[PDB]
Amino acid sequence: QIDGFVRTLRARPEAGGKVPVFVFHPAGGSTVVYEPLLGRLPADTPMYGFERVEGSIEERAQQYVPKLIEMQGDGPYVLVGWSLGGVLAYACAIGLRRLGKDVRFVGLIDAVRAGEEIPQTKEEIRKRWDRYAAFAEKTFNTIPAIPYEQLEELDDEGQVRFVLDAVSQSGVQIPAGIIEHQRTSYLDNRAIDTAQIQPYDGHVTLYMADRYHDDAIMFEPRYAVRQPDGGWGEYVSDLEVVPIGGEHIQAIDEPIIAKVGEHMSRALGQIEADRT
Ligand SMILES: COc1ccc(OC)c(-c2ccc(-c3cn(CCc4ccc(C(=O)N(C)C)cc4)nn3)cn2)c1
Repeated sequence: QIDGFVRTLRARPEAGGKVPVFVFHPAGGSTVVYEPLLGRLPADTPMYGFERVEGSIEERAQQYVPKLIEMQGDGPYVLVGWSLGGVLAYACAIGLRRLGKDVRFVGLIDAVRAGEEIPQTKEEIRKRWDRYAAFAEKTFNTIPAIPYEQLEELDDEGQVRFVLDAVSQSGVQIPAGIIEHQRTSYLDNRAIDTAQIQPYDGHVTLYMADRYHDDAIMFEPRYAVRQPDGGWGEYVSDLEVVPIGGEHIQAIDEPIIAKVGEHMSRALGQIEADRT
């Protein structure tokens, strides 16, 4: 049921059967979030979830892609993801295409670019932690002037490690389980900011919510603004958008996921017909 980083949501038949849907985890979550979607897909559609691994987006896809090929060989490949999972799906599609594999569907569930690029600068690191520090005041009581000089030369992992170490040495002992949920959620979402998105030659459906929910905007304000194409237009010539309304956070759940599943079911149906 769990094999390394692959979760079986519905096992494919022993031989033959329908084309599997590969789904990819969101930041801070498992691919159990795709069970509602599975319920809205055709009967006996296999689904395998790719769970968290370490590295940049590119390094994560470098681990996923060999496993995908082990499982599905030449294709067809159907790759689907919400949130971070959308970025991982796309990154895998890129890698699979470089290897000559047949990617037939990429389904992005409101995986939408920030309205402006996240600067990778010392100034931005300073500004970000000042914002977070001010919020943390209202939470677990005056933070001492952030030691920016150490902070600004660290990656996202080291930033969080430095801050967690400051908290620890200041007296507050956080349960490891809370540290882990918060830490991975934070870092896995931040990994997106420096994703090296390449142009893709195949079909992508973007299921487009109306807006990012407030917590995402508090995490990163530049998510307050989004473009109609979610930033994908310049990368994807064959881009279809399915408007689904609502907020990013709700896109993965009933009732909105019914709209995603209904559309994606037709795409899967066409793929299955074509295989004759
Ligand atoms: C850097 O280069 C590029 C080039 C092109 C791109 O797309 C065309 C993108 C790109 C793509 C997709 C996304 C993206 C972000 N997210 C989820 C974000 C989130 C979700 C929940 C939360 C939360 O609530 N908390 C509490 C942390 C906080 C943040 N999904 N897709 C971002 N950038 C990036």
